[PDB]
Amino acid sequence: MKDIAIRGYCDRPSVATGETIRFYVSANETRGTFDAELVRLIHGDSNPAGPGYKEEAIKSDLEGQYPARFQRTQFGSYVEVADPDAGLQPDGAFSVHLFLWSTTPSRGRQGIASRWNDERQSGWNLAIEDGRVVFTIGDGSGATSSVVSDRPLFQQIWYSITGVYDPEKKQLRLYQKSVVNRTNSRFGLVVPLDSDCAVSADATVKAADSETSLLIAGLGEAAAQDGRTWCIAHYNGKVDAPKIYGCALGQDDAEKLSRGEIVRPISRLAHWDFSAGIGLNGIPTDHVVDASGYGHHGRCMNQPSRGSTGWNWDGHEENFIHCPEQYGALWFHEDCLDDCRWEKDFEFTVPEGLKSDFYAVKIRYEDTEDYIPFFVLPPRGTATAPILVIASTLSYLAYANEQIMHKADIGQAVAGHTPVLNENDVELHKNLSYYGLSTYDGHIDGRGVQYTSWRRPIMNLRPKHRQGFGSIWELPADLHLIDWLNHNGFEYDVATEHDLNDQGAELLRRYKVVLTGSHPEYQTWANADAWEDYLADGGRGMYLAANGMYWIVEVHPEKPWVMEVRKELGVTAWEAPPGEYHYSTNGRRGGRFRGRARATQKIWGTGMSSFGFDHSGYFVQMPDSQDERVAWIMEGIDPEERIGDGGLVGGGAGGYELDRYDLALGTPPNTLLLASSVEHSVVYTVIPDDKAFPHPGMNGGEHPFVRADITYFSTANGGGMFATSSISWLGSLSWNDYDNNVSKMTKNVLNQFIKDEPAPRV
Amino acid sequence: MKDIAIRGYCDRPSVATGETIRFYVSANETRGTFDAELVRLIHGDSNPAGPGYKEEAIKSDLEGQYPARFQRTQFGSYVEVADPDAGLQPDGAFSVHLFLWSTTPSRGRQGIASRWNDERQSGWNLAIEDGRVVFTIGDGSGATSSVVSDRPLFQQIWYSITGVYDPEKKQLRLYQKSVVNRTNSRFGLVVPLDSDCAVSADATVKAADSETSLLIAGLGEAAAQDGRTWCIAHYNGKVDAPKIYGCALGQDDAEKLSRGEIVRPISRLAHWDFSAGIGLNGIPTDHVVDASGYGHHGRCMNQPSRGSTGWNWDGHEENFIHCPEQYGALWFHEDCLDDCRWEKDFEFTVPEGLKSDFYAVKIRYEDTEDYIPFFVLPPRGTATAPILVIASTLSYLAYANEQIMHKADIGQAVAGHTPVLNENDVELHKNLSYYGLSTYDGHIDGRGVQYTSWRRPIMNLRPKHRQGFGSIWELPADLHLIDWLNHNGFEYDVATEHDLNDQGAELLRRYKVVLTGSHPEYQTWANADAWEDYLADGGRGMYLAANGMYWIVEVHPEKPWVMEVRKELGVTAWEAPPGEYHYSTNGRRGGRFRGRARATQKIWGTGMSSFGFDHSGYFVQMPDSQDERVAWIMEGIDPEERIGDGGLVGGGAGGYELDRYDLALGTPPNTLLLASSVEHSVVYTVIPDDKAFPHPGMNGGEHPFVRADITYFSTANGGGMFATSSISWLGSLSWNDYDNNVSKMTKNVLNQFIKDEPAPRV
Amino acid sequence: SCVRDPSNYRDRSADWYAFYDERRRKEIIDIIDEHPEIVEEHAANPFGYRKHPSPYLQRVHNYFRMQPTFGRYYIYSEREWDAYRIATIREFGELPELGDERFKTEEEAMHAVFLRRIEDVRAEL
Amino acid sequence: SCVRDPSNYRDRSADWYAFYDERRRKEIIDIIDEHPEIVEEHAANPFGYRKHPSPYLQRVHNYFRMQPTFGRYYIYSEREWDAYRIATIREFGELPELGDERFKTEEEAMHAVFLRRIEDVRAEL
Ligand SMILES: [Fe+3]
Ligand SMILES: [Fe+3]
Repeated sequence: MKDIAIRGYCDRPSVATGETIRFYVSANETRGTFDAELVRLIHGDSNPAGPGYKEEAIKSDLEGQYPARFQRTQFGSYVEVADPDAGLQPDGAFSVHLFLWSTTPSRGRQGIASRWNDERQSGWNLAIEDGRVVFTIGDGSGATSSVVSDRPLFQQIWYSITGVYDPEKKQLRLYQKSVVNRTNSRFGLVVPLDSDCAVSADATVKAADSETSLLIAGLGEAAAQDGRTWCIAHYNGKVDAPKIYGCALGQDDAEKLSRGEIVRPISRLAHWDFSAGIGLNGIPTDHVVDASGYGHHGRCMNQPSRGSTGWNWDGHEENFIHCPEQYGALWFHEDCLDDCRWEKDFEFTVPEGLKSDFYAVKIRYEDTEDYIPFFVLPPRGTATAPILVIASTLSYLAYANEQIMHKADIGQAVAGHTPVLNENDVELHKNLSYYGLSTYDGHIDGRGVQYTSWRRPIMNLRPKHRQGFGSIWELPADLHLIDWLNHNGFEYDVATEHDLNDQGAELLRRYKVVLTGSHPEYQTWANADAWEDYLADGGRGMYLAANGMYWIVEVHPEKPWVMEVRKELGVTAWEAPPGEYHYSTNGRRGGRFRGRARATQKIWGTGMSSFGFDHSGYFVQMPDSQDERVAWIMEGIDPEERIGDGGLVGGGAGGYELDRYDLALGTPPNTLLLASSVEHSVVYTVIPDDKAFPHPGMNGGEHPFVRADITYFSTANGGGMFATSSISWLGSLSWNDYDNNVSKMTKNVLNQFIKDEPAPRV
Repeated sequence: MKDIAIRGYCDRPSVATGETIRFYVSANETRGTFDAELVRLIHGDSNPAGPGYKEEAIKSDLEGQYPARFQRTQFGSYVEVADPDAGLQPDGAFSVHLFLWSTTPSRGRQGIASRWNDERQSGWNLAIEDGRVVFTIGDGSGATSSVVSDRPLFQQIWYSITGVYDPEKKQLRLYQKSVVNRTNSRFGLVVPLDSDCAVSADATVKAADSETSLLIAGLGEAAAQDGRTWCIAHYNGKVDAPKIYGCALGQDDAEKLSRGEIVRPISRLAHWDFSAGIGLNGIPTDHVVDASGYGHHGRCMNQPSRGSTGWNWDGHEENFIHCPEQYGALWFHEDCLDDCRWEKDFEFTVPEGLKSDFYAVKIRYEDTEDYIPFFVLPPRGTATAPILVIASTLSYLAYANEQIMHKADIGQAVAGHTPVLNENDVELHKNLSYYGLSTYDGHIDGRGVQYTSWRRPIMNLRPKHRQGFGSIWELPADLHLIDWLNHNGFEYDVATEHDLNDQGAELLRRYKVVLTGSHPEYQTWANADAWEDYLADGGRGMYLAANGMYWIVEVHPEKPWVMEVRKELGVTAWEAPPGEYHYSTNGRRGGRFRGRARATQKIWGTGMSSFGFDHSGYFVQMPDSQDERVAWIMEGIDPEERIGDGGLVGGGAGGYELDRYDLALGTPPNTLLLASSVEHSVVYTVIPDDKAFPHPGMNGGEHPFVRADITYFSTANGGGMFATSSISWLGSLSWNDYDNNVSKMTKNVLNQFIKDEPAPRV
Repeated sequence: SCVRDPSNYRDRSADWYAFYDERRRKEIIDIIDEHPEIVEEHAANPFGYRKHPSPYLQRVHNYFRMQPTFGRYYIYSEREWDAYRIATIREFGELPELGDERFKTEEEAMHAVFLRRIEDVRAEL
Repeated sequence: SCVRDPSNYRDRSADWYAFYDERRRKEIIDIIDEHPEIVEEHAANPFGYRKHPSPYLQRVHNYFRMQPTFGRYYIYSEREWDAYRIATIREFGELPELGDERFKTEEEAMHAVFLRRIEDVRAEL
């Protein structure tokens, strides 16, 4: 009922002194102006039990009035080949062949391969229309000639399709042939499949130059303007080895083509090997090679899934870098989005005296306001404070525009209560094509989202946002710490996980202590290495979260604003295709950190144990808390006092997600266990892994894994590591007007780490 | 209470007419005679609610009396290198270097590498003694000289060890250096480790020829008469690149060896590359190459874990066939066993008129009896009946000598009741080293047992055996079908899953119908292909079980009696090592059939859904029941009746494990769903896979996945596939003296499948 | 050979789900009827904060909380901390259906959704 | 630098598990006392066959059935279908410790384990 009327995004998450960040805005319609302003974020939790929302206006060269315009967003993934000279519209006979794997065969008109202008009905398209493969040509007069398949496509079955325009016979032809093997299709060789056919129809028009780009997985909407061809009628599923011949092919050739032969190669006008480019570093590029040698190279748009099982995949090798010949398929989705591709409305260059911190561009337009958050770093190669706070921007991308409560059947089961959503969750659902999906949702065709991009308006990034799990979630939740820091006078710097992945341990080493966000769930291998190296040589860390360093993640080297992640298991009932676990951006296996022998315990001291969101618990102290060696941590904290009863996140300092101490998974031997959390309902759940096999009673209050452990361990050169192991830890800082055990405990550690003296040994 | 006094095994599961099978027997004391006779197995379940135990005596050449001797069994895995010429016992200086990874550093004395005679105390050994690495040499007088490590071994940390004998200095020297990286050891680079040392002690004795074999992961027991060097003092953990030098190494040489350098290569007397032999089909061999060029090749004994993470494994590649130089480790376990290596007591050449069927050698000796089951085939290349029953021998091996209720804490929780064990279980726990472990038990190490041998006494193979899940399991439970077939007078051959694997679909094609056992959980890839090709071309199947074709399995090409299986997840809390998922016997990925796009639904119609063993349920008919296309399946059954309310396995025809219909996983489209099961308690569990993410209420009676689906689909050329989707289906055949729905349905189908007319289409 | 048109074949598991859900809806209405105290238990503390839900209340939660999202209820924050309403998920691209009444707290709206999911099932019987 | 001898470093998750088992044992005994009807419910049908355990009885089972194997009980078939005894698991290579009384059926033996397990937790308090 309330209407979000404007939204924006920036081109990059972090900017240091001297660098430039660009801002993009789109109003519901083009009229009036909006106001822009720079504000420093401080606290986003309007919960009345806490300190309420806080920000500060900063004078900036960017504030002012700007024309408000609507910016069209290109949605869905596809491949685009430039063809100004109309080379791919041969004046004579021609044929099109490809391999097909349709996931939404009945979801209305979908373009498989086209060089087609839909406004003039000109060119040629291969499309699914009414659940059938149709080959169509047009002359720009509005009349068309079509040949329609005899057998409707079966979902997720591999087909070889051949479309032929034969002007000699004034005839169109279509050759559909099913090429299912033991392992490439939904079902196997048992079922007696009659889905082959050869059909002909009369050709009553010439094919005309459509003046558009050639497309895979879509149709050109209208005559290209300024070079942009808009893609409509998005196809869902895979395409493999699409090629165009400069002659009409016959039954014989379509036969050979369906078995993998490259018939009449000299006559190929263009041939796209989607696997060309696969190396031991994967295929970290959008480039699409024209294997025919003709230079008609394409380009992936909106990150279709690369490194995907092809028509010939037989299952002997599951890593695409070791068998590219069987991974020549691209997986297209109508809801992919790697870049809104808007025109920038203004830009900003960080001036000298601007403190490193959390920032946003505040936008006012009519009776709506939007926040475009970004981050400011210190001048390159320097630090401006002793504390460094890592903004969990890899995790922000993972949950970017999450819509779990709208798409996941068990969404509320996991939450432990009917979720409380807001205006932002209604906007995502009305206009998905403006915002895109997260890695926790599924594509429309029931497959996990494995790419997520910063160059889009990310609504759950706004500080005043509240998330369905019970309160706030990621960036807003991290503002709990940013408020506690600023309230207690701590001078700190800020860097994103993207920056950690860029600079490595050299960044961390400029600080006495590095603080984690509330939920650093997603990390790059380089981030792991940087933390390990920093801590091993005198660094000091504070892991104020849980479920941190759980998923291995990669930053697209060609598109630093895209992140890739492939997961075995998700809340939404999306499939994890069998041979597609390895990342296209580095070729590595990825997945759970524990699975690559880098469990979180190995670096921060504790690792993922369970999750649950009906409410949070408190910490009861353990024997190690009265050890004289840690008396500095337990300052004004009586040994009988509960730690963290009460808070803005579920009402307790230990909940939402809980990490635990485990020697077998890498906890350093010299780790002390100061306290563990209690009061977890059966809503708290354990993820089945090699340590705990599923059985009745694998839930809170019934299994000893379901707790959070407060740990500390020392390292060489006066280093040390402190973990609270609860997402909701930072939610309890402000409790009782900052007079609580969770504040005293965190302060105790922080004051010790910023001291010019070694973290206490052991 | 009472004492199992004798046990035996045979060399192979099945023999055809004219072939020989050998039998091996071991009594508690070498004294007296035992008796043996041949029996046809019919019914094993003694359940008084059922038809009781039944066997038939068969006149045979093998029946008679035999000397009862005790055969000592060589337990534990290791590497043996024959050295009859004392080449690996130098009379001058020498040095030994290796990388180790100890998983039981405090578990007594363990030989890491030795050419040692423990009886005379002669030779040299590198061993863990009292939690420290120790280098020792003896002359045979009983006196020895030892250098002992200053730093006790940390569990699961990689170390470089260099033992030196420097006679020119009358000195023993030991160099220990830890070589942990981000990914190869229990914990990582953060812990400030200090487990490095270089110690020396005085050498008062010379090293003498031990007249034994050189060993890795053990010590020679005594003078190797007969050429057999008995191995004792077993090592648990990994060894990588052991080598012997013919001179006295120094500090810098140990330093270089720890970084992987092959110092002073020509001085090498022997150097074992455990990775040599790894190809694209794995390393399917016990052979160990001598990389020094000196001919000292080794032999793996009792199947240690090959294809295992090495000292230099950094995690960039997880498939050993693609990075041999980082998989140069062997993982040894004190409780390995691939062959009892007993002396045969008697054999048996299958005579002409002997029917194909379930057989066993009945052994009487004092107050005890033992059965040695095996299977008789029809003459090679022929069939002697229209029905073929596939004995689940691959699954019998997976559960071979299971001790779940003795090792798995959650064992009873999964069972849904306190387990009821017997003398055969008490015997496994008391004399473990005669029997070995199953793939469901963990090694003492805490790693899953990934190899299981048929050449051992498999106690849970005996027909009178009852299993801790509540009734009976695998082979005895399969006799439920044998009895029903005999009671109704059906004529049938038998074959093992080993035979299917060897003969392919050519075997199935000799039969109108092929029947499954009660639980064909484990299958080779070739077996799946055989079924798929058989059903695609008129074969007719009966999947009278659940959880079939769940785990991909392989048969060791050198040791057809050994089976390899690597599971991501098991009952006992054994860690699945990070980079060791690929099978050593074929290099393929293996694991879950579903994960290789070959889920049970693609072949037999239904697939793993849930498990639970407190009791069984019954089937209620579904709308497809009253369909006329399957009137023949339902002929004698009333549309209102329950199906299978009552039985010997949990009291119901649908229980223990349940498979379900699922199009997304490969169920053929023309499948009909005849009935589903009900009355499953919270004990029934769901394995979280990509379609069932864990949440509260993922158990029986609260989630719609917990049911078994009775399905049927026709195939080309008169074929067809019937599935009941419940492990306890066969346990309900004899209920109420064979007068019940479970019998009627199975008979209706079978009668229809063995007719000389196509199975009804759909 | 024999399998030709994909529209001639339906996901036949819907036959089972329709029967499970029917049998399972009756199981829930009967639990409510024989343990009417759980409605009070929920209204007093819908989060279970420091007083975990009873086994029978949890059994009810386990059915409602796992239903398909289409047609499902969530709570919509009209003005946070002052006005909440009951939203019904509709197809992608559509706005939710909003119940008429406004509730002053999250807890109050949670119990309203609980009470309505119960009335909804009584209607289908 | 500091981490030198592996015996100086115990597994400190044992401190948590000790505290957990204590709180969890009290929870069970107070469940048995607050709902004494469940002891009879188990005696009548330990398998739960056709009468699934009540939610409170299952919570007791969930604790007992997941306990460490060493020192745990199983049911030894001395004479199958005629005499069963309560076996206590000891180290590998050892006979189980055997109870004195013999039971005629597994159902009776299973409830005997149930009662003895309750008696054992009472004694540890
Ligand atoms: Fe997450
Ligand atoms: Fe199994």
